[PDB]
Amino acid sequence: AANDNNVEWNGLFHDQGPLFDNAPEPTSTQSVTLKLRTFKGDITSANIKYWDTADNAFHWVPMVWDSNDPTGTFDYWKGTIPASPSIKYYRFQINDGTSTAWYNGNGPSSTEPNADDFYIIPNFKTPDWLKNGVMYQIFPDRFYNGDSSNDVQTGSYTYNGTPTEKKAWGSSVYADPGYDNSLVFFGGDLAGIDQKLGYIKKTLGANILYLNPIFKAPTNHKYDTQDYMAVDPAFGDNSTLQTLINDIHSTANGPKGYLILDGVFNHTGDSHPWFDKYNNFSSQGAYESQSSPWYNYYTFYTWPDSYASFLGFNSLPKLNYGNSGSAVRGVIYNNSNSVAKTYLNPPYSVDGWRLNAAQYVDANGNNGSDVTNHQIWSEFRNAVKGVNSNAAIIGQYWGNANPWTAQGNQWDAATNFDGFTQPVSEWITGKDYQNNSASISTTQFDSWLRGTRANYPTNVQQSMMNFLSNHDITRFATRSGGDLWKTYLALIFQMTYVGTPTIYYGDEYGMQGGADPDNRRSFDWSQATPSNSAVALTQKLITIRNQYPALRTGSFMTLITDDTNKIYSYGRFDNVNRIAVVLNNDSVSHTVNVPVWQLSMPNGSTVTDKITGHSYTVQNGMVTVAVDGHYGAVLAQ
Ligand SMILES: OC[C@H]1O[C@H](O[C@H]2[C@H](O)[C@@H](O)[C@@H](O[C@H]3[C@H](O)[C@@H](O)[C@@H](O[C@H]4[C@H](O)[C@@H](O)[C@@H](O[C@H]5[C@H](O)[C@@H](O)[C@@H](O[C@H]6[C@H](O)[C@@H](O)[C@@H](O)O[C@@H]6CO)O[C@@H]5CO)O[C@@H]4CO)O[C@@H]3CO)O[C@@H]2CO)[C@H](O)[C@@H](O)[C@@H]1O
Ligand SMILES: OC[C@H]1O[C@H](O[C@H]2[C@H](O)[C@@H](O)[C@@H](O[C@H]3[C@H](O)[C@@H](O)[C@@H](O[C@H]4[C@H](O)[C@@H](O)[C@@H](O[C@H]5[C@H](O)[C@@H](O)[C@@H](O)O[C@@H]5CO)O[C@@H]4CO)O[C@@H]3CO)O[C@@H]2CO)[C@H](O)[C@@H](O)[C@@H]1O
Ligand SMILES: OC[C@H]1O[C@@H](O[C@H]2[C@H](O)[C@@H](O)[C@H](O[C@H]3[C@H](O)[C@@H](O)[C@@H](O)O[C@@H]3CO)O[C@@H]2CO)[C@H](O)[C@@H](O)[C@@H]1O
Ligand SMILES: OC[C@H]1O[C@H](O[C@H]2[C@H](O)[C@@H](O)[C@@H](O[C@H]3[C@H](O)[C@@H](O)[C@H](O)O[C@@H]3CO)O[C@@H]2CO)[C@H](O)[C@@H](O)[C@@H]1O
Ligand SMILES: OC[C@H]1O[C@H](O)[C@H](O)[C@@H](O)[C@@H]1O
Ligand SMILES: [Ca+2]
Ligand SMILES: [Ca+2]
Ligand SMILES: [Ca+2]
Repeated sequence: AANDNNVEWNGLFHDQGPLFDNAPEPTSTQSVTLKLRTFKGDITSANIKYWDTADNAFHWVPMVWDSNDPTGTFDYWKGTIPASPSIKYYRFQINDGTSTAWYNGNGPSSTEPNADDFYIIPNFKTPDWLKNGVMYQIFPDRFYNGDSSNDVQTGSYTYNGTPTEKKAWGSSVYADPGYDNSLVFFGGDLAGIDQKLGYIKKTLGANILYLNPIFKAPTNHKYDTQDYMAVDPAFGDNSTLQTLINDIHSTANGPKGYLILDGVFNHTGDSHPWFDKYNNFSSQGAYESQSSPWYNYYTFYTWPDSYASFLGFNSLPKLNYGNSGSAVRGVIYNNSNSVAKTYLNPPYSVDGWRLNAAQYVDANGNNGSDVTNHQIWSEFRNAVKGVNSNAAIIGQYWGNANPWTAQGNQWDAATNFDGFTQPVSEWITGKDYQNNSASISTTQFDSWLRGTRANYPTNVQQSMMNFLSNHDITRFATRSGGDLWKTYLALIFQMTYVGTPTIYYGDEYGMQGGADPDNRRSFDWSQATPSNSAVALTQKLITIRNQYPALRTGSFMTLITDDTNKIYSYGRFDNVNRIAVVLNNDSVSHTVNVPVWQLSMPNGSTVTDKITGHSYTVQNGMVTVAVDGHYGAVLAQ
C-alpha cells in the first residue's frame, strides 16, 4: 500500500476485540481507546466520529498513528472516546488523499453509513461465564428417566378431558388415538439429568445447562404453568432441584456449572389457581369469579370465556402486568418471593432465565413490542441483577432483538435464530429451519452473519444463544437429510463462532425430527458415546474452544468467501492467539491456501490444526491445508 489517493478496504479492520478496544464494557468513568488497522502507509488521516446520546450530536476525534503489527504489513491508528455515563455510537472516516472510506459494524463503505455503528454502552455488562461457556439445552421429559417412581402413566390423570399416555422409551412421540400430543410422557426427570451430568460436563464438556419448563403443569412441555413455586411431580420435587443445582455447581464432577431455567412469564396455564378454568383448587380463580383476588391478573374481553392469551391459545391466558408496582409485576419479579427472585436466591441460586414469549409481555392484554413491554424488561433486569449481577437474562425472539438489547437496560442476549440458526441452516442444508427450501452461498452466508452481528453490542454478540436446532423448529439432522458430515461442519462452525455455542440435546449425535412435537424425541442413549463420530467431534471442539479465549471473545475477521469451491474462512484472534478457521461446504475435498498474514501470523511461525494435530509452517504469509467436503480445520497458534 501507499499514499496513492486510495484507501484499501482489504487492509482496514476494527471490532471490539482485545487488539482494537481497551474497554469493551466500560463504566461511566472509563475512557475508550480504539485502534483502527490499515495497510502500512496506506492513508493520510483517520477520524473517529461518534454520536453522543447525552447531547444528541456528533463529535470528532482525530486519530494518530500508534504502531505497526509484528509482520510489518499493517498500521494501527489510535483515538480515544472520553468517559461518561452516556450511550455512544461510533464509526470511522478514513482518508488517503482524495479517497475517503467509512467503516463501522458493517465494515467498509464508500458512502457514510447511518446505521450499524459500533456501540459504547457505559455500565452495561453481560455475564462473562455466558460469553465463555458452552450450553446444553434439555427438554426434561425426553432426556433421561432417572427415577421411574415419579413417571406419569397412561391414564394417571386427565387434562381438559384427555387422559395422559406413557410411551416406551425410544418410541414415537405422537399420541395414539384417544390421546393428545401434549399429554404424552416418556419419563425424563431431574434425577435423570443429575445422573447424566458426567456425560454433559465431561463426555461433551458443556458447562451451562438450559432446561425447558420444569414447574408444575399438566402438559409434557409445561409452558402452561400451574405453579411456578413447585417443581412438577413428574420431574421430582424442589429438593430434587436443589440437589441437581448443587451437582451442576460442583467442581468435583467436572468444570463449574451454571443452570438457566425457562421463565414463562407472558402467560400462565389455564389450570393455574389464579385462573382455575377447571376448578382444580378450592380457591376462586379469575375464570371462576370476577371477585377472585386474582381477577385483574388477566384480561377478559367477555368474561369468562373470551380473554387475552398467547397466540389465541385459550390454554395460555395472558398476564396483565398493569403499571409499575402492580401485583403481577410483584409476583413475577419485584417481590423477594417472586418467581424470578425465589430461584435466584438460596437455597436455589440458579444462574439465569430464558424469557419465553418475551416480546408479548404487556399490560391490558396488548401484544407487547411497545413502550410498556420494554419498561417491564428494564425493571426485570434491575430486579434480577440486584439479586445476582451475574445471573443471565436471555430473551426468546425470532428476529433482530436489538430493541431488547442495544440500550443495555433489558436482556443480556437472545435466542439467535436470525443471526445463527437460520443462516447456518440455509448455508449447510439448503433449507430454512422449518425445513423449507432456502439456500445461500458462502458470500451470502458471510454477509448475513456480519449484518446480524452488527445488530448487537459486542458483549451481547458474545452472549447470544447459538443453537443448530431447538424445541420449536425441525432438527438439523432432518434438514440435512441425515448426512452426518453436514452436522460435522455445523459443529465446527458453531464451536468457533461469536456467541454461546448451544447444543439442543441429541444434536451432538445427529438426532433427527420434524416439527413440534417430533423435534422432542426421547434421547437415544448408546448413541451418546464417542463411538458416534459427531459426539467425539463435539467433545473435541468444546475442548478447543475452552483452550482459546480468542474463540470466545476475540475479534472476528473474514478471510475467504469462495463461492466456486464453497470455502469459508475466518479468523478469531486476540493479543495472545491467532486462529484461522477453514470450512469446506462442498461435497468434495479442497486444498486451500489460507491468508494467515491477515491475522498477522508471522512467517516461519508454526500453526496447528487443533482438530487433527497436524502442524503447519507459515511461509509467504500463507498456510496450505487440505480439507474434506463438509468439514473444517482450526489452524491455531
Ligand atoms: O513540515 C512538517 C512535517 O513535514 C513532513 O511531514 C509531512 C509529509 O511530508 C506528508 O507526506 C504528510 O505525511 C503523511 C504521510 O504521507 C502518510 O503516509 C501518513 O503518514 C503515516 C504513515 O502512513 C504511517 O505508516 C506511520 O508511519 C510510521 C511507520 O509506520 C513506521 O514504520 C516508522 O517508519 C519510519 C522509520 O521508523 C524510520 O526509520 C524511517 O524509515 O522512516 C519511516 C517512515 O517515516 O515511523 C513512521 C512515522 O511514525 O505514521 C505516519 C504519520 O506520522 O500521514 C502523514 C500525515 O498526513 O504530512 C506530513 C505533515 O506532518 C516531514 O516529514 C515532517 O518531519 C515534518 O515535521
Ligand atoms: O432497535 C431496532 C433498530 O436496530 C438497529 O438500529 C441501531 C443502529 O444500527 C445503530 O447504529 C444505532 O443507531 C444510532 C446511530 O448509530 C447514531 O448515529 C444516531 O443516528 C443518527 C444517524 O447516524 C444520522 O444519520 C441521522 O439519521 C438521519 C438519516 O441520516 C437520514 O437518512 C434520515 O433517516 O433521517 C435520520 C434522522 O436524522 O440522525 C440519527 C440520530 O438523529 O442514533 C442512532 C440511535 O437512535 O442504534 C440503533 C438502535 O439500537 C437497526 O439498524 C435498525 O434498522 C432497527 O430499527
Ligand atoms: O427474510 C429472508 C432474507 O433474510 C436475509 O437475512 C438477513 C439480512 O441479510 C440482514 O440484512 C438482516 O440484518 C439486519 C439488516 O442488515 C438491516 O438492514 C436491518 O433490517 O436489520 C436487520 C436485523 O436482522 O437480517 C436478515 C435475517 O432475517 C437474507 O440476506 C436474504 O437473502 C433473505 O431473503
Ligand atoms: O395442542 C395445542 C398446541 O400444542 C403445541 O404447541 C405448544 C408447544 O408444543 C409448547 O412448546 C408451547 O409453545 C411455547 C414454545 O415452546 C415457546 O418457545 C414459545 O416461546 O412460547 C410457546 C407458548 O408458551 O405451547 C404451545 C401451545 O400449547 C403444537 O405445536 C400446536 O400445534 C398445538 O396447537
Ligand atoms: O463430504 C466430505 C467427504 O465425503 C466423503 O467422505 C467423500 O468420499 C470425500 O471425498 C469427501 O471429502
Ligand atoms: Ca493508499
Ligand atoms: Ca421418571
Ligand atoms: Ca376453584
